[PDB]
Amino acid sequence: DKTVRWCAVSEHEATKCQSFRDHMKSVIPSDGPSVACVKKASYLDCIRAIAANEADAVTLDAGLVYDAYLAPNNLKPVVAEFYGSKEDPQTFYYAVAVVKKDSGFQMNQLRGKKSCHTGLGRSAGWNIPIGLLYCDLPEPRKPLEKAVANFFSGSCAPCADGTDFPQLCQLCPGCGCSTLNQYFGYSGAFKCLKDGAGDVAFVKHSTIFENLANKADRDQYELLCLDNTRKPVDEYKDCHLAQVPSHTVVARSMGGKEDLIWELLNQAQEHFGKDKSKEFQLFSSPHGKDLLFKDSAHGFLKVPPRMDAKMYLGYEYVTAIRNLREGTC
Ligand SMILES: [Fe+3]
Repeated sequence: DKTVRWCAVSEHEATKCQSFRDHMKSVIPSDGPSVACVKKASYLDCIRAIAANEADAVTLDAGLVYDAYLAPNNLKPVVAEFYGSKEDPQTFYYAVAVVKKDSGFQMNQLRGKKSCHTGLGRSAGWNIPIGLLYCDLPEPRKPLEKAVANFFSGSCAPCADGTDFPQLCQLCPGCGCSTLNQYFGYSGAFKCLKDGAGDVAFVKHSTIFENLANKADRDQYELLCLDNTRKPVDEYKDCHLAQVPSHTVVARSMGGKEDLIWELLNQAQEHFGKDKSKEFQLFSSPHGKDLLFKDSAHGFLKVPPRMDAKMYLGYEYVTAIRNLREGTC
């Protein structure tokens, strides 16, 4: 029955957030939940802000959910996105490696190629791919960024430190950590491949379909499978790197307004969910892709009482992330 300060990362999400606020004002009764928009430069500033009681919520890729839980932030997942459809809700998605047809190389031949990542620490764009190549990277493997920059002959790893790891922003100077960087996120990583800046793009299964509407254009891209073979992009179920947890909304563990967050999102998905309204769309926008929430999401599911980041992500996934920051071969 009160205000939820949503954290928007940069200008594009801020605009979508303002529209979200305005439309909710015209559908929700005077005594219903409302939205306020707090603009920050990166997802990292959003995490600090929430922990500092400057904002209340933000949606994060699962990989980033782990960081959010560590002290002194101690945020917890309260609401998760679900994909697929309302009839068959999927609380996970597939991480894939997209390349152009006949580029002439397999998964075990990535050394020296140029890579495009959605962002440092994210599930599909970093943790899965780098987790699988870990023992392929040259030594020392510490720091991780260092060895990654030496494996590929140039890449775009948004949010990485370009001062110490220049090679990680060769394809996107500055390694901007928001949509101001044309190569940020799923669709940014895809564009990086499409434009020809990189040789491979680590994204999710729906990315190409979200960007190329003619099957004729998609037939010019393939997927790299673990068994060093290539398959068409429609065959991701038989050619993916891993299954990762859906993105989730995080909030403070104390005075986190988790009840209001859910009330707001549940009502938001009622009035503005998929195909629900002509005035405003929660899972789409003319100002960009994957703003505030992923375009591929179909709705929200409440997370069980007091579930911590570790239990939510699962031991397996949480294992991989640890093995990446410590890792041995
Ligand atoms: Fe993701």
